[PDB]
Amino acid sequence: NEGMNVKKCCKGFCIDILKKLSRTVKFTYDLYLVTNGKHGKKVNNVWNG
Repeated sequence: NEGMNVKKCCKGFCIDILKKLSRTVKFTYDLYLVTNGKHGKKVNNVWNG
């Protein structure tokens, strides 16, 4: 279970909201992609996703 760091493009309503937030707060942003899960649930008292 070893991958890489391939660079892609993420677009959508959430991306537009994040861009507006960055423009208003005037601070930059670095965004990742979740690989462990989709949303995350408490399993073995450990949060994932």
